[PDB]
Amino acid sequence: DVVLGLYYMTRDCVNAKGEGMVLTGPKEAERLYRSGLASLHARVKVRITE
Amino acid sequence: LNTCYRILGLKPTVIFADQIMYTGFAYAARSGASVGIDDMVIPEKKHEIIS
Amino acid sequence: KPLVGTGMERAVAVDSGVTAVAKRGGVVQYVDASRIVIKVNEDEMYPGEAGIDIYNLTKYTRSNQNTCINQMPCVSLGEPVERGDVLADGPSTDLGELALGQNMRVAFMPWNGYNFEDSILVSERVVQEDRFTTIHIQELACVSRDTKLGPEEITADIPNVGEAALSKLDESGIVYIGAEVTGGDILVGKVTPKGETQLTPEEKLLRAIFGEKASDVKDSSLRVPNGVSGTVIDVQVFTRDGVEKDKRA
Amino acid sequence: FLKPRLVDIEQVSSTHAKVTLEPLERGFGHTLGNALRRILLSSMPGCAVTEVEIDGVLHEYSTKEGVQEDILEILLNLKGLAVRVQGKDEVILTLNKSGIGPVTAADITHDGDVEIVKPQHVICHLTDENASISMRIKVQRGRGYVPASTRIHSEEDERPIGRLLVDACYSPVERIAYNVEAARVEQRTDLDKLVIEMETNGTIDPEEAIRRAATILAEQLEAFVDLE
Amino acid sequence: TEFLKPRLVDIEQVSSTHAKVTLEPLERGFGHTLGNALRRILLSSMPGCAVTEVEIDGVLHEYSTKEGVQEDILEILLNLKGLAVRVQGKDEVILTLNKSGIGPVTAADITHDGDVEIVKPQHVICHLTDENASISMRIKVQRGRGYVPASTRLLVDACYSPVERIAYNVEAARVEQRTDLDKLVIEMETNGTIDPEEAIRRAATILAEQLEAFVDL
Amino acid sequence: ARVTVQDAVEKIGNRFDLVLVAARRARQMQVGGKDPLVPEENDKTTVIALREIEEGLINNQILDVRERQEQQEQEAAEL
Amino acid sequence: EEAVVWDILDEVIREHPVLLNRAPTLHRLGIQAFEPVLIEGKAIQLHPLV
Amino acid sequence: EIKELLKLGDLPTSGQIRLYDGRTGEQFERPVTVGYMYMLKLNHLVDDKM
Repeated sequence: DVVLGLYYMTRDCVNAKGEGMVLTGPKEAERLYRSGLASLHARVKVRITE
Repeated sequence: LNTCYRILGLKPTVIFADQIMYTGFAYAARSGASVGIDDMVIPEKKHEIIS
Repeated sequence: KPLVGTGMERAVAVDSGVTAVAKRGGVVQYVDASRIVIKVNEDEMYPGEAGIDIYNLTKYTRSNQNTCINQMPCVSLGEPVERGDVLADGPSTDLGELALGQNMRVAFMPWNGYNFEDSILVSERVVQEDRFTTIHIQELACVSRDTKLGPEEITADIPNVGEAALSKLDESGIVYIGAEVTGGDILVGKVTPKGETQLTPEEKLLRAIFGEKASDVKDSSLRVPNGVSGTVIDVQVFTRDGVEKDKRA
Repeated sequence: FLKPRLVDIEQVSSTHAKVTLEPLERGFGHTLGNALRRILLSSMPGCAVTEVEIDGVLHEYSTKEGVQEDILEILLNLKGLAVRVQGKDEVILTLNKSGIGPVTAADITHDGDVEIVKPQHVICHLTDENASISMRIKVQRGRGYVPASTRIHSEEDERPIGRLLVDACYSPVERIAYNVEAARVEQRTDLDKLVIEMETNGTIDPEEAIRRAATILAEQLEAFVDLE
Repeated sequence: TEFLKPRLVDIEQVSSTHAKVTLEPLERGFGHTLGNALRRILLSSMPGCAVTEVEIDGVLHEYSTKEGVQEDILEILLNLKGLAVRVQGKDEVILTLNKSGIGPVTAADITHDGDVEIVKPQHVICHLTDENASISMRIKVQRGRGYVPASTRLLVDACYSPVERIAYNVEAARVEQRTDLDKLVIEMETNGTIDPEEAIRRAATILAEQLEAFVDL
Repeated sequence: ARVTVQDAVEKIGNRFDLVLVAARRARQMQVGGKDPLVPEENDKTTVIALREIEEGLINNQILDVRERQEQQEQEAAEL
Repeated sequence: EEAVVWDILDEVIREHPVLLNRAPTLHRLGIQAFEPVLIEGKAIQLHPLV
Repeated sequence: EIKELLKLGDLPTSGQIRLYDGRTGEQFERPVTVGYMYMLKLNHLVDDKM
């Protein structure tokens, strides 16, 4: 179930809600999904600090 | 996991795996990820190939 | 009954002696949780004798695997019944159909890893409704036999016990019928004669101080197995020949 | 932040009912109803049977001459007996009935403070002419599901063996579902109205239910509240 | 019927912009009750100030170019979203950036309007190259309760949510003899407009005022 | 709840010797031997010994030093 | 089964590893030590990753 | 025939409906198969094993 959930997360589909938009950080990605605005498979590009 | 262990070490990798499990379980739960009788799609060509 | 069966349930619940099938057709004369009296038809009865067909149902008898086998009538008063119709369902039988389990509303989806490998996530309602509850019956016997120190006794008088324990025994020392007990409780009080007791002088000091004298008998008792808590439904007493019958016997 | 109020209250069946709160902000239907149902499905006063003593019987696993219903099935029929009490908490009923015919739940002699929401229920069927049954039902108030096994720890010295404990299930509500759709306020573009359809047992009225749900919900915030 | 009333057990804070809260003992499911309620409120509806829409004087396009900037328009648009503004009793305001110097453009290089405040004075809004590269954009901020995306309203995404992230977990609560009780743990980050404590209590107050048409003594 | 002994193993060569030294220190603490060199924090004797190993204020050499000195601590009680 | 003993149990189990063993022992990983977490019921809870 | 019997019962043809989590209330994406199965309780009770 772990790998299944992770594979569902990392999956991407074209035209997902909010695809192509930009986010300040991962926190905003979480806030966008859990709010029903953005999906989890959108091809969005965001800023991350590695 | 292997790269995390052989880069950061044991202590980070333990909690890393714990978090992987904690997140994967909940996400697979809220994803639904069911199986129906329609999910198995037979090829329409199969009839002709078999014949 | 199984929601989705194969039709063979009738061919099993009937051919197995767990059920009760009518010998001769007729009309139910008397319905009871214990017995069933069927008024046979005029054309299916013998010429010389009665009359009716009487069936004595089995009620709460211990099985081989310590489970419970019981027969429940599935027909009410004054009802027509041909031959081959089930009069009473036995264990795991519904109106003559074999029913080995329960109908459950299942949904295929992971849930916080609570069904990770093959684990099963069950709702609290299922355990509420007692539809998966199982009634088991255990047989445990206390055996009083002759020893070197003398024949054992079933007397309720036991050393090293409190009054709260012996409260549940009769004058002869046998658990009262119907009284529910749990592990550790004494069902049949028995005392095996033991002798030549020797005491560390530290214990003889106690014997002298508090005047609590030692006993010349050990303790073997039919106590409820640890972990299980049931209710006494039957008590049997086998007395040898020549041994005087006690009150409970 | 317009404060919500209940509007539509129509109880169709003796058990089924519906309630509604229109004045919600955007996306408050879920927030409010998913918590109201969690409050209802767990915390309601209710009333249920705890102790039962049938006069001829000693334990649940047995039969009685004349009655085609096993004592076990009798007790299980007693667990589904709906009742409502107001004055007291401990109340003992008296059930004495003889003669052939199914013994309905209306054969219980009424007590100063008791009511039955469905007398058409059935305790057991009697197939004998002279068979008579005398049983004293002990009913009381509580909250949630309390099985009998857990109950024997305080133990109150129950003396006579003929007292049979039954699993207590205090649960006035049986089911809840909630929907939300925009019913326009006088001056608002889109506001979500919440409709909670429900299935009760007939004991607790659908209004006190939601009011006590609000009670038990707001009480949890007492860590940070004085009065509003 | 009485109930089990919880008291605050402990409070922990990693920093000023992050905090954790614990509440026990609770009742079965009550953990999730309050967790889901407060999480919904904080994620989807909250009274706070943000920046809505911003145009530029150089070029009017979200994907166009710029003379003398080592970044691209979309990046500055994003950076505007990050600015944390704590506005006083004024309804709204629209300011402009005046900076032609050489170096990074901080959040302190703005027009200081009457009643506006910034918690991140060193917030970088752009990177400016050498000699001049004149640039003076026009930023417009507004009020609101929640998160309003840009494509649903240049176009910028206005996040009035004072919180950046919220989470809740339920685990076993050790009590006197109670077998299974819930223990609620809330974790939240804010963007600087307000610390998590008062925001948590503000959410609780929103819920309670919603319920104030109700129960009893 | 010392989940991993990594840092404790870093101070002593063998993963085995760690057990011996920690067991000697835990003998000292559990039995009436001594008092801990770190705040107890309610952790058991074993974990306190492991934490002392982590701090670097306890190992085989130090325990031997203290025991050898206490050898002479009892040779002065004879006047 | 006095209440006072339960706390005592919590005191004695704290930081006391227990060895868990699967019936068939093919290799040394067939036995591993865990930190006990007191639970009700008669079923033993096992970690999925193991 | 199963599809027909589902049609008569005012139930979906695919045999899949939507489910809402009781803790959150938000539906699960990707419809979940539900129905009725016959479950058997085996004699391998834990009361006789622990």
